[PDB]
Amino acid sequence: DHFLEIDKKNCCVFRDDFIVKVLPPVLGLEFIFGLLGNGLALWIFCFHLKSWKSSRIFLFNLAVADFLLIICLPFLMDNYVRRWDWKFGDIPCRLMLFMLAMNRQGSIIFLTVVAVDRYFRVVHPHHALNKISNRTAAIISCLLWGITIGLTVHLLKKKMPIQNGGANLCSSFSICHTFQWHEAMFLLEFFLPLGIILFCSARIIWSLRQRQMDRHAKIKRAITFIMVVAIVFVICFLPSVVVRIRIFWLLHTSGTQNCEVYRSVDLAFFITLSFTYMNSMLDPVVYYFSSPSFN
Amino acid sequence: SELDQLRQEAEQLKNQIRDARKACADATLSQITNNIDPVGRIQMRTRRTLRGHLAKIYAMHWGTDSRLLVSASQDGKLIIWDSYTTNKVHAIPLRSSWVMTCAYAPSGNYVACGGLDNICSIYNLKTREGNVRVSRELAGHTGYLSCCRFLDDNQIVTSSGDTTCALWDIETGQQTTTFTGHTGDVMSLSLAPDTRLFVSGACDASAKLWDVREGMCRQTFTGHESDINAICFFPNGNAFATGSDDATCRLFDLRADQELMTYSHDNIICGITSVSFSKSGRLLLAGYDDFNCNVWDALKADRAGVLAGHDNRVSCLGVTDDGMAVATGSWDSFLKIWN
Amino acid sequence: DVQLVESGGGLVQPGGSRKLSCSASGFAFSSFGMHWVRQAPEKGLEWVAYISSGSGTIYYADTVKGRFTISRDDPKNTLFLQMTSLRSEDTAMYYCVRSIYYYGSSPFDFWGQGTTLTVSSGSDIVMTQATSSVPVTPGESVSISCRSSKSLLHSNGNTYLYWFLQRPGQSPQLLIYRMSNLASGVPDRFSGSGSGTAFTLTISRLEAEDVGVYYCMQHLEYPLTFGAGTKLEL
Amino acid sequence: NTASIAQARKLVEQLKMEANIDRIKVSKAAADLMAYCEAHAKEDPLLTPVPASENPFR
Amino acid sequence: CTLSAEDKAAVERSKMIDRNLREDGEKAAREVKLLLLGAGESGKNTIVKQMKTGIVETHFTFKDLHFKMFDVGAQRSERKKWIHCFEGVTAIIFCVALSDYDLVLAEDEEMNRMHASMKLFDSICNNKWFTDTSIILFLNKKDLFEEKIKKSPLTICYPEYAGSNTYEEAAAYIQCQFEDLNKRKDTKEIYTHFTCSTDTKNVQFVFDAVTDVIIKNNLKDCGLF
Ligand SMILES: Cc1c(C(=O)N[C@H](C)COc2ccccc2)cnc2c(-c3ccc(C(C)C)cc3)cnn12
Ligand SMILES: CC(C)CCC[C@@H](C)[C@H]1CC[C@H]2[C@@H]3CC=C4C[C@@H](O)CC[C@]4(C)[C@H]3CC[C@]12C
Ligand SMILES: CC(C)CCC[C@@H](C)[C@H]1CC[C@H]2[C@@H]3CC=C4C[C@@H](O)CC[C@]4(C)[C@H]3CC[C@]12C
Ligand SMILES: *[C@@H]1O[C@H](CO)[C@@H](O)[C@H](O)[C@H]1NC(C)=O
Repeated sequence: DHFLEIDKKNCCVFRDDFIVKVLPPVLGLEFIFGLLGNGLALWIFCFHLKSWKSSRIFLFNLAVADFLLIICLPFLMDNYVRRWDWKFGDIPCRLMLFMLAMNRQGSIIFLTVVAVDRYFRVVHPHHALNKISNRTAAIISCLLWGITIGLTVHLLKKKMPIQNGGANLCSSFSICHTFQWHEAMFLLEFFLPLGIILFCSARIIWSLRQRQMDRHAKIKRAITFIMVVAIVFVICFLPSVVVRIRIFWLLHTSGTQNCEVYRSVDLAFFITLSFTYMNSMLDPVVYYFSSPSFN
Repeated sequence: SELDQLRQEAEQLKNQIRDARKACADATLSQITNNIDPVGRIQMRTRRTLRGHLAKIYAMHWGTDSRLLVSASQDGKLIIWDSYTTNKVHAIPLRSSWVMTCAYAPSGNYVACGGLDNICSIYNLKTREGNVRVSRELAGHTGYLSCCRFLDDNQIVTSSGDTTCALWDIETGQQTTTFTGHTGDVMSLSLAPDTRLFVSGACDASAKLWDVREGMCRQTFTGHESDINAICFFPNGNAFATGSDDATCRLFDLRADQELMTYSHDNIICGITSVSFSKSGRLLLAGYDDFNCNVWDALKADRAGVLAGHDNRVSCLGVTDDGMAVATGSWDSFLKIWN
Repeated sequence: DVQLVESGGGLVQPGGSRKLSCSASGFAFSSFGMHWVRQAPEKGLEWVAYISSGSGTIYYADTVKGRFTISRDDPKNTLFLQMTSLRSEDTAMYYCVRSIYYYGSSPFDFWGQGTTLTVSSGSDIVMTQATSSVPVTPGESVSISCRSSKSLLHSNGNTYLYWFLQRPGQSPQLLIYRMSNLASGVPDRFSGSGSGTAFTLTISRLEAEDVGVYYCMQHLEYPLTFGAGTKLEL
Repeated sequence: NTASIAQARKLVEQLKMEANIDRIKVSKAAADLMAYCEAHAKEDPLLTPVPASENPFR
Repeated sequence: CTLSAEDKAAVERSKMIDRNLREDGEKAAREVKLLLLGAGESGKNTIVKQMKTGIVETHFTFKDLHFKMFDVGAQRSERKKWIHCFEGVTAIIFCVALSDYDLVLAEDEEMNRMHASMKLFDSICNNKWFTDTSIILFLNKKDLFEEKIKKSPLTICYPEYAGSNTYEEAAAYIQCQFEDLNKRKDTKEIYTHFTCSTDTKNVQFVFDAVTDVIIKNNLKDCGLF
């Protein structure tokens, strides 16, 4: 029924009506609010700030990644309104998929970089890492962007779309019974930065309360928003990961036979993958517009 | 009681001085300058931005060649700039970084600096070794040294925060002449073009005109309601303008021994850090605490223009000896040249 | 006092390699750009190499470029001239020259005593002196004229003309550094003037202390070229 | 506290020598300052800007 | 471009100066600037000796952190004319002797040294240039205050004091009186430490307060403060 060979691999995909009934409106809201927030934040970074430091450079790069992830949402909406039909062609779908994955991973990378930067700000105040110049931040950011490009350009060498039954399929997340780097990257870009972010946030809170610095109101605000960004990362990237892990378990147990059981987990995976773009929509509010020094 | 009689005599003498000033005034400067054309709007653009200081710039001084600058910041650095090319000619590290003032010798051979160390340090710019070394350190002031001005290569008058101005001999490093009479801390200093007299403004809201070769106060000028921070002669040396914390600039005459005009606006409430005159004396440039320099019609008390573009308090001002440009130093660690 | 002492010279077989040292004392060696200037036994000053402060800029003459190497070690105040493939035209007395560059500076002000090295057996600014040797009566004014192929007046108003006097058995000293500016320690009876390509140097009330060879050098652009040298006799 | 008499004598002497000063009328003061301002108005680059050819800070 | 050889060499010299100024600024940015204040010669000298004429420079290193401590004693001038020079200091170390609560200042009639210290602390803490500057208040000579409070009650200094004549309660009252002069409790915090004649942990207390200030500066640099 739903069986489909993509790269000579036995598997199956779905085109659910609930995709049409859920994905376009939630992605429309995510695009409009994320676009407004990211464009505004980019405006203050580009013009209003006088002399930004390394932390502001990392925040700018996070904003750039979020903005680039947002501006490829209308193509996802266009793919979603017509029930997984791609009417744009070969190269635009590869750009959309590569850019979505690359800016998702880059946004996560720069969230982790901001978390580790704040870790060194609080836990190791006299460390030489807190006084790095703008050139060092530029080099580090360029290396991180290059790491993301190197990990993601594997999507640009894939023949795409898939044209299952006359319907062009523009998706980098297909439930298929072959080990892939893309799924491993999806799980890693949650689990390892989740551990780093949780460790950094917990140590920051423990240090700010062990020195009794939490008595200050602005330190309370900083502690609260560190918890907010950790919770936002968790609630935006955990559900897609647990659904993908459920998909892994189903592939290990049931395999690619009788795909009527994969429909629910596929629908859940895409609904919870919308939360990844919700993270980039909410990132300006919890990162820049909440900063007291931000204009 | 002889003290009461002497206080009464001092009050009578002050009343006589005030009566002489009042009866000597017939027509104010505004009343006679209202019939002359105004200067219009003076628009100046930042021609050069001198970057390289990393703390608040507290003082500047132009060279007599109208091209070389010296600036003092709390970095502990005296930077000498080529204002034409924005080139740093010299960078002089100071023993004490708490510099309040800097001066540039008219010959160009020396620079001076001083501050919270109570010391005027003379630096030899043109040495055979190719470096700038301290010629000597002038000690003897018991308060912070707030202004210094070279008379020649061997004479310099230093204003200080011990309520005392001092004239020094740089060959011997000794106190040639001590100028006393100020009650508050002397904050500013200006030399006459002939360098025979100089005026000093202090924290007692008073400006005093001194004689260099006689070492006595000739005239005392009052009218300010707060501490005078800036002072500068008119280009002919017959008048001077003060700037204080009451957001007003006053113009005083030496020969009339009286205030001629107040340069104030209702929208200005912050203090005045620096006061400078243009080459003709028609324009009075004043640096304020509200981050910009206001150009004043010195003859009409009209705001001729605003020199905005500093993100912090404009601490020091200077017009070149040829009148070509005005340079503004500020607490945002930047110097700007305007034309 | 400011002193530059050269070492390393001597008799060299053709094609050999020798290294010249210039020990600096009495001045801030790090803040000075440093030049090598050689003079052949035919009595002609020729610029060889230049290294800037911080060793960021290095220039060579076209006849020694890629064959000579100039370097400095600022910790011990030594200037080096590593020479390889020495030929017979390299037989000259090499002077180590001290020069600083800022607004109003006086470069080429101090020259070292010089070390003598002996080798056995187009677009440049040509600097011309019409008179090579003229007799002069002491106490009378004399004028030494110099010409340049290119105008030494720059767009910034500086005319980069330098006047050097080299007394017999002595190192050259600077007299005028930019076409009019009297140097330090030289008498006011030396005066320089000119415009564009024509230059002159006037010595009013000449004494026997002024007897020597006078050179005009341009500093408009590298390589720095000297004049042939006007010698005053009697 | 007998040293304050010397300071009072110095103050009254300073006031006496400051009082005996020949003062010109403030109208004459205004006249001389206006005359100096007008006599040097053409040679004031800040008051009357020079063309970009003659401006060293162009 | 359109530059002569001497112009290019002058530009290179200017660039060398720019670099050297940059290493100077980077070295100065890692130093901790401390403004040492107090009413007269009360506890400044013993604090300076524990860590290690116009402004006095004191340099000491603790836990690989260099400290610049500036003593503005013997600067008998208007503070407001030069107190803005220390606007960017890391912290203010205020030294108050605990034993001069009954002493007279000897400069004014019926003048108390403790009240002079309190008014100096009020002027410094509530100064416009020190709105966000933390204060490391040192209450010095607690041994002399221990041994002399039995002979002389604290009520001669504070008439409203109604507590017992014990060192702990009176010291707490004194610290509360000094911290009550802070009208900016929402934007600065005051570190109070009691020092003896020979106290070794004063440098550690200064280091801890400076570390808290550096944490706050790091957080405002990263947008969290
Ligand atoms: C199965 C799988 C895949 C995969 O390729 N699945 C396909 C859809 C194919 O689906 C299958 C399954 C099994 C057998 C056949 C087909 C990718 N990554 C991982 C992980 C992982 C665990 C930790 C980290 C971090 C260090 C923290 C990273 C990755 C663990 N399992 N796993
Ligand atoms: C303060 C700054 C300079 C410190 C930067 C160091 C840390 C935060 C950076 C450097 C290398 C980065 C990692 C590089 C590779 C990956 C794999 C990717 O699939 C998930 C993110 C992750 C795990 C990155 C997380 C952030 C990271 C660990
Ligand atoms: C040095 C001062 C002026 C700040 C300089 C800004 C630097 C540090 C930051 C701000 C914007 C950043 C860029 C933003 C976007 C991209 C596109 C990405 O695909 C490669 C990295 C790159 C090119 C970043 C490199 C680092 C970057 C240029
Ligand atoms: C796909 O299914 C066919 C038919 O059962 C089988 O021969 C082949 O090995 C399978 N390949 C994979 C990768 O599962």
